[PDB]
Amino acid sequence: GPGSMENFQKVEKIGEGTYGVVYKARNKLTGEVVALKKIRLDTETEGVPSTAIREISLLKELNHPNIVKLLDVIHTENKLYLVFEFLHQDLKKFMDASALTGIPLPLIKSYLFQLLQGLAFCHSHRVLHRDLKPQNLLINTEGAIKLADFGLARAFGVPVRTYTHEVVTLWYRAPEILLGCKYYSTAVDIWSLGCIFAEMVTRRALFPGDSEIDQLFRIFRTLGTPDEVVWPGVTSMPDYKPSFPKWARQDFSKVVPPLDEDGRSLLSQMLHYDPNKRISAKAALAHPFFQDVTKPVP
Amino acid sequence: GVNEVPDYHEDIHTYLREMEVKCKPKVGYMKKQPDITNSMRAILVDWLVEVGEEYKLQNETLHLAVNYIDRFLSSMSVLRGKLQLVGTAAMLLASKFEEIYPPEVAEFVYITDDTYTKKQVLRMEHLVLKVLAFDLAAPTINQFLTQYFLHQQPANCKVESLAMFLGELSLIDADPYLKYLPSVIAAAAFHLALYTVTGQSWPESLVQKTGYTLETLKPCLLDLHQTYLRAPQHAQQSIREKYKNSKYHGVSLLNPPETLNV
Ligand SMILES: OCc1cc(Br)ccn1
Ligand SMILES: OCc1cc(Br)ccn1
Ligand SMILES: OCc1cc(Br)ccn1
Ligand SMILES: OCc1cc(Br)ccn1
Ligand SMILES: OCc1cc(Br)ccn1
Ligand SMILES: OCc1cc(Br)ccn1
Ligand SMILES: OCc1cc(Br)ccn1
Repeated sequence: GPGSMENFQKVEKIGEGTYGVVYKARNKLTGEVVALKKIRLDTETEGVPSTAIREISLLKELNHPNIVKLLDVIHTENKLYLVFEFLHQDLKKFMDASALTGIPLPLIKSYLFQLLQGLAFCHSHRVLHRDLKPQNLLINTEGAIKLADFGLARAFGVPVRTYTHEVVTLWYRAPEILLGCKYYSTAVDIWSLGCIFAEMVTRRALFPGDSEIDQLFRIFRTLGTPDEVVWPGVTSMPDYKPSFPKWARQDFSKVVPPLDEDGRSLLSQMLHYDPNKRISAKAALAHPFFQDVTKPVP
Repeated sequence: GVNEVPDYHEDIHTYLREMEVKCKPKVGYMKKQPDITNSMRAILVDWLVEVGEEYKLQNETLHLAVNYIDRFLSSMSVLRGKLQLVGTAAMLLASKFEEIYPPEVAEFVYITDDTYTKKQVLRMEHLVLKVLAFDLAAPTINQFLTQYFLHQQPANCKVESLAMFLGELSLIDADPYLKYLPSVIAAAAFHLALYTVTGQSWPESLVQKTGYTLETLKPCLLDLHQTYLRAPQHAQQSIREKYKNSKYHGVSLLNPPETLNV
């Protein structure tokens, strides 16, 4: 629409997605730096991929400071280019390259606060993200962090229907998905932010399982094996098995020892078994953990 | 009730209300279509209903496809010979957006009896995408209905199924239904289903949520009540056949009420 590839100057590759490569480019008329996600259709036999149709349609309508902006979509000849705003790095690269002595608590607190704002905006616009992980969270030089990669995202209805199973990168996947539940909702995105919260503190994933059952087991060893009291219905869930080992819930202060009381409170509510009890992004913004929050720079 | 998003249902409803006004087709685009008519559109929609039941597609997918078609026909003149190609690409787009397991393109070609080619379906897919500017996350009658259903005291499956049938019946007849918003047809449908099954009326709780009263719904409700009375006679019968099935509690077999007391 408002643009053609004549006006972009490629700068360097910055990444790779399921359907192509991402470049950093420069608008030669305005100066603006962007990310071009190329999607090829010439080498597509089922027309425009469903991932791109969702990514584009859903991002069009999510205008918010903590959701990366789709600036444009260009259909050249046999090709489809998504123009996105440019951010310098993702959260995973930052915890790995500049958080050796750690991420300072103000910056964790600022980032989690912004993530919750973005996700609340998603959920208020009937959109599940379904792949929140540090790789998919983009940071700028001004202290902003933004949800990105909406390729697995989905417009939901109220109430929710059965959607695609086995969504969410495994380390970030909620128990209700692992147990094969008929329905999942906005709480699966909170579970992911919960894992991410912990990961920002430690710089290591909280539950790095190598299979569905190993993931469950790791969750259960940390938070205790759930039962009917903590999670009504759990024992009747499709992939629940009675033979599941029954691990005791360890004291939460031992799960992320550097975390203060408010942090632990918030984290515990993000990682509640029961999706009904699990805190929403909207309610989380008011949690005392954020009482003193600011927006400092990377 | 996290499956019913208690913390977000209002935000969502408000947003869908905003989006239905922005995604609305032009009432009476058919007058400005030289070569096609409401009656042709009715044939296409009825076909899309059968395609959906054959491939066991969601109701939402049907609703979206009709939405795409109506909006597309609002800016593009289409010869009668190409009307089915448009509908086919609409159904493919809606299926890729809403279906866990969409049919393959080759299956969309197959259902058109090789009237069109794989190349034609795909080029039209691109055209519809361009004309709609990828604005595909459109509110449907169905999205409103499912929220209205949360206000039943208590839930009744015959009520739910009858509402979806009536809302579906509306999709066939651009005249009059193009003049109503999805949220209003869903309200009329829900009240009529409720009145028919249980004798009850549009709840006060839905007055609170929507702002609509039986007064604001009356015009649409008079039309829907006729559509319902006359449905055994309509030229298009695919929805009635579909709603004979147990999956939908056989609701098309229920007798419509003779009067509304409205
Ligand atoms: O300019 C045309 C366009 C822009 C966006 Br953002 C999405 C789809 N189409
Ligand atoms: O001219 C084609 C093109 C491709 C990329 Br990626 C960036 C700019 N221009
Ligand atoms: O890796 C995909 C991507 C990167 C940036 Br920077 C912006 C949008 N999408
Ligand atoms: O793959 C190992 C495993 C163990 C149990 Br108990 C249940 C399912 N799978
Ligand atoms: O009744 C005329 C007609 C309708 C359709 Br749909 C396709 C071809 N001809
Ligand atoms: O392939 C079945 C069919 C669809 C339409 Br639209 C018109 C006639 N026949
Ligand atoms: O397809 C969009 C639509 C259809 C009807 Br019938 C009424 C309002 N909007």
